Amino acid sequence: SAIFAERALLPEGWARNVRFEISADGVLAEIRPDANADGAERLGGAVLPGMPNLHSHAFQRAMAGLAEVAGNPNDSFWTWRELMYRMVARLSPEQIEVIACQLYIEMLKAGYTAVAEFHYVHHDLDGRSYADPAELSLRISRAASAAGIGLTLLPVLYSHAGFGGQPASEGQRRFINGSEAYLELLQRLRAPLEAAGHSLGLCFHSLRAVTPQQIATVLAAGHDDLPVHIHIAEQQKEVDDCQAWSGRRPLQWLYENVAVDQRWCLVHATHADPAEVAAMARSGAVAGLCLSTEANLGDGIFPATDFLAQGGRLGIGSDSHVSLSVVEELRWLEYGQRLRDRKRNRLYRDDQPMIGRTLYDAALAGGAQALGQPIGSLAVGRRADLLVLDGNDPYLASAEGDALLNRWLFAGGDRQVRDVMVAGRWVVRDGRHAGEERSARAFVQVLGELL
Amino acid sequence: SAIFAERALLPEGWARNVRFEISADGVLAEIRPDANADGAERLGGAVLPGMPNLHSHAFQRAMAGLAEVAGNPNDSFWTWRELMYRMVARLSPEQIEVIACQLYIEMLKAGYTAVAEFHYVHHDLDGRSYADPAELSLRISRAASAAGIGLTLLPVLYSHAGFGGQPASEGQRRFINGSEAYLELLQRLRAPLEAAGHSLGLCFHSLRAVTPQQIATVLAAGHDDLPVHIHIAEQQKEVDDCQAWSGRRPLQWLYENVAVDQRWCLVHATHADPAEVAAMARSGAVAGLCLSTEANLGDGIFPATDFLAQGGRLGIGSDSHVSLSVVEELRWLEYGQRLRDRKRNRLYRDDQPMIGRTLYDAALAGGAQALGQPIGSLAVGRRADLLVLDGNDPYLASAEGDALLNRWLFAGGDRQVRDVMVAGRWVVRDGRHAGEERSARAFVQVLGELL
Ligand SMILES: N=CN[C@@H](CC(=O)O)C(=O)O
Ligand SMILES: N=CN[C@@H](CC(=O)O)C(=O)O
Ligand SMILES: [Hg+2]
Ligand SMILES: [Hg+2]
Ligand SMILES: [Hg+2]
Ligand SMILES: [Hg+2]
Ligand SMILES: [Hg+2]
Ligand SMILES: [Hg+2]
Ligand SMILES: [Zn+2]
Ligand SMILES: [Zn+2]
Repeated sequence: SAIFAERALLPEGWARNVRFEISADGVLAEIRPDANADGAERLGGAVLPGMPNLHSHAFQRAMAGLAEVAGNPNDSFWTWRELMYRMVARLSPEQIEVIACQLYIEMLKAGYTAVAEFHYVHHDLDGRSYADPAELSLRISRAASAAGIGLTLLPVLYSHAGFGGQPASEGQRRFINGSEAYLELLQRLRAPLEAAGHSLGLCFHSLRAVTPQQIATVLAAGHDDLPVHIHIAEQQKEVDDCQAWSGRRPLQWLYENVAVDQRWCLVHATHADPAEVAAMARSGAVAGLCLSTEANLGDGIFPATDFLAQGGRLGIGSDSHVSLSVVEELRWLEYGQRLRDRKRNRLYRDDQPMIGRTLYDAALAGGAQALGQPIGSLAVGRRADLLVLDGNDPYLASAEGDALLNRWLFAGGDRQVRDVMVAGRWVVRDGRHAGEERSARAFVQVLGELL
Repeated sequence: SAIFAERALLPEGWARNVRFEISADGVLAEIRPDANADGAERLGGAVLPGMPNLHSHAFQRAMAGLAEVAGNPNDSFWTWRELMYRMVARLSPEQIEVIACQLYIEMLKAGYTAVAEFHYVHHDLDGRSYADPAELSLRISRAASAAGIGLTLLPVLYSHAGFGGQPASEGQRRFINGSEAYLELLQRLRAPLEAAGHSLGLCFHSLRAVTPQQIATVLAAGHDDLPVHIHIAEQQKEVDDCQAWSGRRPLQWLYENVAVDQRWCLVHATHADPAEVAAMARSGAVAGLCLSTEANLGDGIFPATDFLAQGGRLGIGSDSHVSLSVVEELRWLEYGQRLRDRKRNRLYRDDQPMIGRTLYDAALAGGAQALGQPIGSLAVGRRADLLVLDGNDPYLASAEGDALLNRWLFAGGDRQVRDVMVAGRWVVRDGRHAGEERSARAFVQVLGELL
């Protein structure tokens, strides 16, 4: 197949009259700027690479917005987490699949073309395994396929309630595997994910949930071809407990004990001191920034300006899914730095003064790296994952190049995304998804069941 | 005419099956819950009072998002302001009217049903008065009428470049009036605004732009019934300069020298120290918080939790119009408090633990007070300004009462606003405004002329 764009953001920058040839397997096979359409499909607006979503817990969308009730004068991340635990205790395999389908459809409409599902709900209601231990992982994969979104599934190793190998709590019963069972599940998933065109990654929930011994064991188990994700340094309490148990801060500890490199996505990394920021940047690991969730949970503001200045790599994740908006995450990534510094125009490069373009370039690259997928740019030999903005929008139509990105990211919104393609397949057209009605009906029923 | 809502937010709380009778003048004549439809038009979702927007500079929407380019390593409010001055120097009366109409249509679609236009663009390109001195004020009124939005026009007294009566800069030439001309403008405006069903307020740009004698003179002129608005304490430099000229901070100074009370809207008030916060709350003045613009400009975070705890009244304004979203302003008012305190659930009342409802209640009340209009409440005698949320949305349909406000404000977005009524007239239906097409055509042409 082929498509033709009056305007498109290519790796070398904005181009005009670009004809893209797309192979039968959904890969960009030829890209010719300043070309004739030559039989290709007419696109309706500015074309951008699709945005990877590098961190998701799908089921949490079912409770999004419901935890905004003061139950204490100092409501915490930890009281939120207990409510989340109560939600997860109720979910059937069928409900998990329905929620994921709805969520991924909404992600696609926002311009997220691929997702890293940080998946820790493994077992049945009593913590006992399913007949097929991969049951819930397979539901996630089936949901991604139905929506048509790219997927890196990250089954999560979760074993403990806290540092020192503290026994798992009752509320964590559905998450729990030892190292051996986890490595089995991981190996078991390779074939079905591959058959669906999906990717896999290694994942430790956090330094609270797994022991140093388990990390060492898993990293030595021969899955060197996979990304590695972990929640780290999100909350001050984790920092304090790490110090108590190890004499180090969380990121400091990880870097001292593990060969962190480009395979790694460090989710949140919120409490990173200057030495930790520098170590992250040196290593080439990707900071997984989840701006809307971090604000919602009162985590704090990441030192993004310091990190970026030193060549840090980052991407964005919707995480608890209170927000599903590429616009919101990038806008408030920048705005948070502005509020902290009380200055404007914080996140730019030495070779790129445009804020919107800086943010988009950064999150594309980091997102692609964290997912371990051939995405994040419109280049020959990368997958045909793209967005088409509204060519009829007066702001976008009057803008050119990087100014168009500024209008969208800082003055516009989600509904400026009109059409979306993933793996060379049209999955959103005129803001609508072919499965949205069926999904909404199933989803509203599930929401009722969960009350 | 009559409308019927299965769910509606009334002054006493959520109600069911409410029949509204609206008189010919757009005033709520009868409201009764637990009623039958009886030929009244059945509405398509949850009904809320429309949200007043208490602070706007219409023309700024034309440059929204365009000032996101790093020029300096420490770009500031002041370098932004210079770019804004360059934009304003080019605007014709026709262009101003076109931008205002487009903006107001977008406000309506977002759920803003009335706007306070803090209007300081008065004169021609060379600073000379128009044949009718009120020309540009009239363009604003005409635009609000065309869009169908409620309007409190705040013509702005602007006379100086800084404290001490510093002569106006060349860049400020279009804004400038002495006290005599300003007081004449107010009188000229009374009849046409009344004829259009619009309101009027007194307005000082800031303590930088007018002198203490000018303030006293204007306040002694007998317009004792009008709202009084002022930008105050937005930036540190204003605080420092006020201290240098008066030995006080800006808010401290105002409260020491002027009888501030319930008529007043203090826009931004960002740099309010604890004594200043207390005096604001005691006075019953409305804090005009413009969250998206304050973040965009790097102003900082208002002490909203301290203010609210003391009975403070607030409303929201879109200001520079980088964002036109009731959702975004209320959401990030709360999230800003969460990021600062590193805690959740910050803005609630002793009698209302629901965060969304607290925010909505507050901004409705402060917004109505600040505009001086009989709005912000679905009660008999108040104007029929309302929005209808999407009853087909699965998140909203599965929720009830205050939980529905939480889903919308914290998990949803603008797209969930479907129908909007102002003065008993439908101005948005199923997300569409009748003037949108003509408006966008004219607006895109203006955007081209401004480049
Ligand atoms: N935002 C954090 N969420 C985490 C909580 C945790 O780290 O325990 C989670 O979903 O597992
Ligand atoms: N956000 C601030 N804007 C103000 C600037 C000022 O106070 O000089 C204004 O548009 O007049
Ligand atoms: Hg499904
Ligand atoms: Hg589905
Ligand atoms: Hg540790
Ligand atoms: Hg107009
Ligand atoms: Hg118009
Ligand atoms: Hg002063
Ligand atoms: Zn997470
Ligand atoms: Zn303003």
